[PDB]
Amino acid sequence: RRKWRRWHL
Amino acid sequence: MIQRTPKIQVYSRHPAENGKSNFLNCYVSGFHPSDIEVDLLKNGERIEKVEHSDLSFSKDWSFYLLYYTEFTPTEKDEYACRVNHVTLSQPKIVKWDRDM
Amino acid sequence: GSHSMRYFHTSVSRPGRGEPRFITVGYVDDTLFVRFDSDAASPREEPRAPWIEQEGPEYWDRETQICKAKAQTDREDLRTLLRYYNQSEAGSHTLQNMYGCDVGPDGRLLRGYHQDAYDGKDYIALNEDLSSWTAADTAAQITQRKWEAARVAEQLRAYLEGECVEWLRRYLENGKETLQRADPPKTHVTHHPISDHEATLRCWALGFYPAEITLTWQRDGEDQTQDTELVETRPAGDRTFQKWAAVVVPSGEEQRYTCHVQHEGLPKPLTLRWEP
Ligand code: NI
Ligand code: NI
Repeated sequence: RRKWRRWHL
Repeated sequence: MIQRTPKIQVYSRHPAENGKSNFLNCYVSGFHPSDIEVDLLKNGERIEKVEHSDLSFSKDWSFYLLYYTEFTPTEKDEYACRVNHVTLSQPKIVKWDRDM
Repeated sequence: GSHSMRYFHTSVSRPGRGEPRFITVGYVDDTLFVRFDSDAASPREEPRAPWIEQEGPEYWDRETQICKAKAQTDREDLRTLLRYYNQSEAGSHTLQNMYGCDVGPDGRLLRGYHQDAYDGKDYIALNEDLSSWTAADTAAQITQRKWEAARVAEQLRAYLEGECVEWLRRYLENGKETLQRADPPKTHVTHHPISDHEATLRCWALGFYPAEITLTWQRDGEDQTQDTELVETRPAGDRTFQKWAAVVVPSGEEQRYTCHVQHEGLPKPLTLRWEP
């Protein structure tokens, strides 16, 4: 399953 | 921009046998950008209702897609894949060769 | 054996034609098992393998939430990259991201991955230490400074060492009937006259899984790397793959050539010859 957190470039 | 032209293979899921149902595949890979037009042809005419895989990509970021349709090969019917991509000045046609 | 899980994501802007197209797929080894396409009628993440269908509605709701948030983040990041590269709003551009983990036979983390690309070129990648970054150019260095200040690497490391490997092990167990089964290649050698003087020997491998395979031609025991047309391994469409390797040989000399096939599904490597 996918990771919850991501962050803008 | 980085532009990579598609590699194209046309082939069947199973060894071709005349009069036996089978799948005709057109695998396009190694290309960038992702916009691409792929038709499967029967005696030069576009086959309707061709299916395709969901866009994915290789380690080098280049894209690949599988287009496919059921078909029943015969001795005389000619099949081909027609690919158009920004790297191509005219659409490329690759004929199905049942030995490749 | 050793195994991998990967999520792939592609956003493609299309000015004048609505918001960017977003497509993501997930794989375990060479098996596709989930997909999401933003251009679907009412988009949800959908199963593409039977062993994932048993996950409950909470699983699909969370996956879909994530896919939608990633699409939205990508939409803004595409606008950001226009600024970073001084580019116009009129052209189409591409943002790609892959992340995931490899586990060994004991189930432990072997390697984690998280890397991004813009217009087909490396942008920023988490290094194999899962603690530092490689930025490809001065634009990606801005991202690196932001992600260092935000300790992004520590957060990815926690996912890659934790949930990534734990869910990959769960999938390997639930899909063991297919994910942990190697299908060896069905092989044969065909002969195709090119003229009175020579003929093609083509060594076929069909129906095999996973995709990793080695096909080599030898003449009297020595590799023919120079003379071998090897096609790229290609999907059959039924989960399995195909590949062939070919050599052009003098007519009458066919018995000097052997095709060597190595694949995880075979007891031992195969040695094949043309048999009329
Ligand atoms: Ni294993
Ligand atoms: Ni935001």
